[PDB]
Amino acid sequence: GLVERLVTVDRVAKVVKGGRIFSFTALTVVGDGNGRVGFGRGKAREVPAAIQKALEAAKRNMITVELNDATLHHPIKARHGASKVYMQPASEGTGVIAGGAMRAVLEVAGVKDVLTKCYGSTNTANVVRATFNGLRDMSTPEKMAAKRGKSVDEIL
Amino acid sequence: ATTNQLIRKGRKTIKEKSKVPALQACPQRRGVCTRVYTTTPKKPNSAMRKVCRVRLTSGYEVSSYIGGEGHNLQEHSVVLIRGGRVKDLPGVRYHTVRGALDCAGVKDRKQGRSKYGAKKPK
Amino acid sequence: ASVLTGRVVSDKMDKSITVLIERLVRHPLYGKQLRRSTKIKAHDENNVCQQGDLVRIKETRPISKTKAWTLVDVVEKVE
Amino acid sequence: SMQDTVGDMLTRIRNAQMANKVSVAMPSSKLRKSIADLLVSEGYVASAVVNAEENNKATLSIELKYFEGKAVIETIQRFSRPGLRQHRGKDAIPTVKQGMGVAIVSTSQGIMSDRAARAAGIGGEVVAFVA
Amino acid sequence: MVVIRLARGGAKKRPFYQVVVADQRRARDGRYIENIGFFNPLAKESEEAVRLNMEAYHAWIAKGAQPSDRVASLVRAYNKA
Amino acid sequence: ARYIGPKLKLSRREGTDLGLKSGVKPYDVKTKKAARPPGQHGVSRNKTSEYALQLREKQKVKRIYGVLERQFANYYKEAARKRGATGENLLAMLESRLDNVVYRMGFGSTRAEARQLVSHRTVMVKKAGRDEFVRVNIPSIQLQDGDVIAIQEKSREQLRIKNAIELATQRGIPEWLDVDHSKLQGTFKKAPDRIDLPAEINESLIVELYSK
RNA sequence: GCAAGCGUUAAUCGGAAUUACUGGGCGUAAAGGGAGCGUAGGUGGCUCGAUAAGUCAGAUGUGAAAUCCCCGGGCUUAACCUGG
RNA sequence: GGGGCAACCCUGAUCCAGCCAUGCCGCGUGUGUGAAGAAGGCCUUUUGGUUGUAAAGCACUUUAAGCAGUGAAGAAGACUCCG
RNA sequence: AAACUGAAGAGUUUGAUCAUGGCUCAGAUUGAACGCU
Repeated sequence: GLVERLVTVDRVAKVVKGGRIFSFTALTVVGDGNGRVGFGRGKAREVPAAIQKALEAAKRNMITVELNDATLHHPIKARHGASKVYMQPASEGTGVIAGGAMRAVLEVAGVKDVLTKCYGSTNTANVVRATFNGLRDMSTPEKMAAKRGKSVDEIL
Repeated sequence: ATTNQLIRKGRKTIKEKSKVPALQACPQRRGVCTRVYTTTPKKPNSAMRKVCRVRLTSGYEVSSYIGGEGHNLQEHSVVLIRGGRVKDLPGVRYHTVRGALDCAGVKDRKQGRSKYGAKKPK
Repeated sequence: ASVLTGRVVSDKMDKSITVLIERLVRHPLYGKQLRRSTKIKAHDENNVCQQGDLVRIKETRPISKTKAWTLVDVVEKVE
Repeated sequence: SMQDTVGDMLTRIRNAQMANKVSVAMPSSKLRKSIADLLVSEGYVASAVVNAEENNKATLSIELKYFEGKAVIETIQRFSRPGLRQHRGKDAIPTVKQGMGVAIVSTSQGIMSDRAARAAGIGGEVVAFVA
Repeated sequence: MVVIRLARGGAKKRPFYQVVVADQRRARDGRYIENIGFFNPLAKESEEAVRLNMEAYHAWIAKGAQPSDRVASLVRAYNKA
Repeated sequence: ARYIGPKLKLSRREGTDLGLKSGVKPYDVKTKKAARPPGQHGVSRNKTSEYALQLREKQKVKRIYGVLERQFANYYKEAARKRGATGENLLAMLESRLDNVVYRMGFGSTRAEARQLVSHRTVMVKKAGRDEFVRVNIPSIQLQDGDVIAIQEKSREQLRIKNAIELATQRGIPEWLDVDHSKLQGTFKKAPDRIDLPAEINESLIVELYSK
C-alpha cells in the first residue's frame, strides 16, 4: 500500500562544447498514507527514467509522522532557505487548502483537513522541503508530556 | 523599522494612477475622429494597424485602435471609446467600440460577434 | 464632575492659571502608548499657586472664553 | 547598555541549551527567580536555586534538562519586550503550540501559566512563550 | 406632544407595524423615543398578533403622552383578550 | 433552468452513469458509449489537471441532481454556514430537494421526470405539524423531517407513475423514505446519511473547488 | 462554462509577506547617515516601603433602530419580513 | 401630520400603480420510450467515426403565459339605538 | 444549547539554476454603462 504522486516535471539544459544537451528532472512524493512520507528527486535523459529515480530516492528518504485523527496536531511554521511555509489544523470537513506543491505532500501524508500558506519564494522544491521539515519538527502532546516529566492531563 | 520609527513616520502606500486617464473613471466615452490612419507595430510584429486620433468629451486628444477587419470610420465620425491597451502599438491606450454610435460592426463576423458589434445572422 | 491633576505651566495671567495634563493614549494600529500633554486653563481667585505647582481642577460653567475650570485644591509646592 | 533583564535571562537559557550546558548561572532578581520557578513547575528546567553571594548580590543557577539528546526547551521567545509592552485580557492570552506550550503571564496574582490564568479568569503582561 | 403610533415597516403588500413612542412632529419612520410593541395585521391564530408592554404604556399615560386612536384600540383588544 | 440537451453525452463526458435515464435495460447495452469521452477526438493526450478533476466532480453532482451552478453555489454557501462537514451538508441538501425525494420514492422514473411532475403541482407536500395538504410548484423546496407527500386526486391514475413504481421497486427503496403504494403516500422521516449515500461521489473536491 | 442571461469596459479590495503591527529587509540583489557630539523625545541595574495613574477583574449606565451573526416564526420555496 | 366640538377638508408625506434584466431569488422553454444507429453536415486510412436517444415515429403531462369562473386579507366598527 | 469555521497559486529576466525584483491572470464586487440576445 504505497501511493506515488508526481509534484512537477522540469526540463534542464547542459551545455557541451559542440551543442546544447537536454535533461529531465522530476520530483515525486511517495508514502504509506498514514504515518510515513518521502520525497525524491530523479534526473534522467528520459522522463520516465527520471520519474523512477525520483521514486527510488523518495522510498529511502521516508520519515515517520504522528497525526491526530485526520488533522495536524498544532500550527507549524517552517523555513527552508528563502521559502516559508505555514500550516494550521482545521476541523473535520474543511479539506486540504494548499497550492499544489504543499497539496501533493499533504495528500501523501494522508491529512484530510489543513490550511496552508506560503511566503517569499514559491519554488516547489523549497516548499516541499520546508513542509517536510515542518512535519518532522511536529511533536505530539504525549511526547511533550514525557519531555516535561508531567502527566498528559496536567498540561493542556 | 522599529516600533517608535513606525509610530513617528509610519508606512505609506503610493497610489497607482489610472492607465486610462481619458475615460475619467468611466466605462466608455464619446469622441469625434480627428484622424483615421494606419501605423506600424513594435519590433517583433509587422502590420498596418488601424488607429484613430479622437477628441473625447473629456477634453483629451487620445489615440484609439479599431479592431476587426474593415471599418467605416473617417473624419468627423462620432465614436465610442473604451479602455484597453494595444501591446505592440506605443501610445495607443484605448479601443473603439464597434457598432456603438457610428462605427459599424464587422460585416461577416460570426464567432465573436458581440465583441465587434455584429448582429446575429438570421 | 471630572477632576484632573496637573502642573501649572504659567501663572502670569491675572486671576488665571494654565495647567498641563499628562495622559496615555494607545496607538490604534501599533498598540503602543504615547505620552500626550494638553494645556488647560483654570480660574484661580486668589492666585494661590505659583508656576510649577501641582493642582487639581474640575469642570465648571465658562467663566471666560477659554477657561472652564476652577482650582479647588493645591496638593504640593515646588521646592 | 543592557536595557532588558528577562530577555537576557531567556537568551542565556536558550544559548546554554543550544550549547548543551548542564547549568546556566546569571545575576539574580526576584522576577528572574519567579520566572525560573514557573519554568521548574512546568518541567522545562530541572531546578533553579539562588545562592546569596557577597556585596548584596545573588546568583541564580538553573539546571537544564535534555530528553532523547535534544533540548527540552524547543523554543523560548520574549514577547513583551521593553520597547513594546503587551497586556492581554483573560480571553485574549495567546496559546502556545495549541496549548502544548506555555505562555508566561505576569498577572496581579503573580507570575503564572496562561492555562492557570485562564482558569483563574485573570489577565496581565504576556512576557514570553516557552515550548 | 408625544404620541404613541404605529410605524410602517415590512414589505410591499405585507404591512408590519411597530408601536413606538415618538414626538408628534417627527415622521412615522423617523426617530422614536422608545419601542414597546409589535403589531402584525395578518397573522396565524397560533402566532401572537399583538404584543405590548403594559407597564411602559401606563408610565407614558401617566407622563402625558397622547396615544393614537389605532394604538388605543389595539390596547383595548389586547387587554380584553 | 433545466438542461434540455442529450442526457447520455453528459454521462459519457463524466465517464460513469448519472442516473438521468431510468434503468429499464442495462446502461451499457442501451447506449454502447461512455467507454471513451464524447466527441470525435475520444481518447486524447495531455491528461487533465487536478483543478479539471475538481471541476469534473462538481459538474457530475450538478448534472446528477439537475441543479444549476447558481443554486449549487447557494447550497455550498449554506453548507459552509451550517455546522458540520460542508460536503456532507451539501449532499444532504441535494437529497432534501423535493424532486429527488419523489424520484427515490419512485413516483417518477427519472429525476427530470420527477422535476417536471413536481413543477406541474401533481405532488403535494405537507410540512410537519400541518393538517392540510398544500400544492407546490417549486421542486427545489427543502424538506423538514417528517414531511408527507401525496399525489393529487387528478394524478392518482397516471400511467407513468404506475410504470415508474415497479422500476423503483426493482431499484430498491431507501431506508429513510417510507412509501405506501396503495395510497401513493411518502414520508421523509430522516435525512440520508453520508454512509448511506454513494461512496464513489467525492465531497471534498467540491469543497476544494470553491476555495479558490 | 454559464444560462435570461453572456462578455467587454470602469472602479474598489484580494492574491501582493509587493509599506510586512499581526507580517519584510539594509556585506554583494534597493537600502547604514563620512564621523563624533549632543537638544526634544524613546528605553533603562539590585533591595525595602508608600501610591494605584497605566494593566487586570467585577458592578452600573451607555454604546439608538436597522444591518452582520445564532435560534425560532410567516409568506407554496427563495429573496423578503419578522420575535428573542 | 395640519385645522375643526363634530360632520368633514388638505396632505406628490404616505400606500399603491406605469417603465427599465439595473441587482437578488424562483420557475419555464417540456417528460418518458425509442436503431439496419434514418437523412444531411463534419472528419476520415473512403470506408468507418461523430453529430447521436440526438432526431423521426410512438405514448403521456400542462407549472408559467392565455381563456372561463370563484374569491380571502389588508377594516381599525364609524355614525345611530340601548345599559 | 447556539452566535466561537477560517488562509492555494500560476506565466514571465537565464544555455540552464537559485534568489531578488517588478508586470500580468485566475475571485468577489457595483446606483454601474456598451455589444449580442
